[PDB]
Amino acid sequence: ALWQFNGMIKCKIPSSEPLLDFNNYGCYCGLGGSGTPVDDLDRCCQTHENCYKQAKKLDSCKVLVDNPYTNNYSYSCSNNEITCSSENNACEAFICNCDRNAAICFSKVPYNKEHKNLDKKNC
Amino acid sequence: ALWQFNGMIKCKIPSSEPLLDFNNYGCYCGLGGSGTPVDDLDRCCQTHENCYKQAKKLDSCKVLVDNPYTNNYSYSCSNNEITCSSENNACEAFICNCDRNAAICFSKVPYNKEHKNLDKKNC
Ligand SMILES: [Ca+2]
Ligand SMILES: [Ca+2]
Repeated sequence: ALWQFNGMIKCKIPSSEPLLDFNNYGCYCGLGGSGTPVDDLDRCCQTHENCYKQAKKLDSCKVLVDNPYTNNYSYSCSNNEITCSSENNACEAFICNCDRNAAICFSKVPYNKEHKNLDKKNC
Repeated sequence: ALWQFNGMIKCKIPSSEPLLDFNNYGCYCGLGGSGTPVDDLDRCCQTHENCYKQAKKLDSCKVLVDNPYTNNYSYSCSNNEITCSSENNACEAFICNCDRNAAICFSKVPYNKEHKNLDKKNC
């Protein structure tokens, strides 16, 4: 769920408020997204979306009435490391990995303030 | 919460249904408890209770209206290992450790069927 994702990002980037810093960044970070990613951080978001798009094409995921961001799952943050729990059933397990990969991607790429809130006439 | 505890025990003892196998075992496993533990597994439960009793004596724990078994926290089970997440605030962090220690204790002691449901006239 959105909330586990926010914590995963803070697990990796302890100094940020992910809901503020990465929201509406580029053509992909935040709600919706189109066009060509503007940078690599924007590319982490595009991949993240494709991963959620894939989750949706799984017979295991077509049971929960809730969205990937409403689909809670369990993980832990320990020594700045993310671990998706084995108690997660198939679908939750797929979403957890999608969020874990994105959180890690965010922490490995440059963040360009000059792309914050981005004029969506560039996407 | 009770539910995270059940999973922690299954994380360590993959073959059991903790709510069935360890419920009402001895003088301490299950609801309430008094007397002298009947065996070591019963002693894991007594310790577990004392840990919850300690949790209650913490200024951090006197905010949540819910019980230690209603007090959800987050952890993950990975390769039969339990990790209490750093996203847990102080109180949840204390309960998580109490449950983790008990789950591990259960998995290291003998289980005597001859103590299942135990006549509470022996406690
Ligand atoms: Ca998006
Ligand atoms: Ca008890």
